[PDB]
Amino acid sequence: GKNIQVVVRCRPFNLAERKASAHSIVECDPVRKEVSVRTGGLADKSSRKTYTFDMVFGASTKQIDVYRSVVCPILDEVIMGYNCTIFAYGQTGTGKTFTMEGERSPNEEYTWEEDPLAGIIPRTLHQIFEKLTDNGTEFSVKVSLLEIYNEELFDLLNPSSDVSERLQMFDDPRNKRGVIIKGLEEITVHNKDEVYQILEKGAAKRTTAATLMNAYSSRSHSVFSVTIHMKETTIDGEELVKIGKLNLVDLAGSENINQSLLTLGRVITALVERTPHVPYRESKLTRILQDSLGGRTRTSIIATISPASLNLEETLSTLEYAHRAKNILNK
Ligand SMILES: Nc1ncnc2c1ncn2[C@@H]1O[C@H](COP(=O)(O)OP(=O)(O)O)[C@@H](O)[C@H]1O
Ligand SMILES: CCOC(=O)C1=C(C)NC(=S)N[C@H]1c1cccc(O)c1
Ligand SMILES: [Mg+2]
Repeated sequence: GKNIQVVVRCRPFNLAERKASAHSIVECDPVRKEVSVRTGGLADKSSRKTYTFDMVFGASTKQIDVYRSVVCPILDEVIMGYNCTIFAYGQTGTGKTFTMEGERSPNEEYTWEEDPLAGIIPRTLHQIFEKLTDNGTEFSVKVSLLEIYNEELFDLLNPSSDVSERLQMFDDPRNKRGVIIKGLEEITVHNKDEVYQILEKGAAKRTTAATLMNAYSSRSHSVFSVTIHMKETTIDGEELVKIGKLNLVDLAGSENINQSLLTLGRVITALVERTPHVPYRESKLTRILQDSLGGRTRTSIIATISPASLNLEETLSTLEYAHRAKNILNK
């Protein structure tokens, strides 16, 4: 029906890299949707590997650029009453969290609503209220933040429990491409002015998780879901009741223990090789997101890479992985 769309985003060099006068081994050509990597040698003469994707974003790409080109189109589909998922995949330190969540500009220069460093999640929540409050639509927004570490599930938005309490997952007797996560809390976001504090609470609880679990920020998978219940009444009088859900997934670092990460790779292989048996059941992540992998959910993957020569091997691994994913078909 529809191939999973894959986009690549290369981050810029940081301070420590700039001062060292580092030479980028990555060249991005958005118009041609290609990414080229210097696999050995220098700029005078050398070999390179090139890959074509659905979209390519170089180091000069700002958060708003990513939102306008990839997220906006997807959010519109969600608002039409469909389900969508966006994965962030890549080596630790390449920008998965920066892309999915973003961060705050230093010294309280901007409000969260205007911060140029804000990522996909905050921009999406803000825009949902902007677009639906604008037109004549009755709506409700609910969010949840589920995280997976060592194949255990945690609810990062429940203010009544601590990160030591794991959640139980069961098969949904009703629908077969889904599961039931007992205890997972869904928080109602009444208005745009309740967004930041809800996101902050999740961030604070995540800090306690990092203290209890080793390399939590690198080894955990985060699934932020936003569900929108709408009752739209056209200027003529017809009412259209629809429900849309968007899953924003920040995957564990791909650098080479993580059953969900290993299984995701195996699921993709089975899907692209057209193998009858797809191992969805082998991990919590793939059971939870089964409909996003060869299912009926519109899925996109943002593969993040580094431009530093020090990360050549992992950069190539990420590109090869992302290129293969382009052949997965959903409906
Ligand atoms: N596109 C980008 N533009 C500017 N800085 C970035 C970008 N991507 C990542 N960074 C910076 O690079 C570092 C890597 O961040 P992070 O998002 O945490 O990576 P990851 O989640 O993949 O481990 C951070 O200090 C972040 O601010
Ligand atoms: C305490 C600092 O928090 C953050 O930067 C963010 C949090 C909690 N949660 C998400 S999803 N993204 C970050 C965020 C939220 C709003 C505006 C921004 O520019 C960055
Ligand atoms: Mg991260």
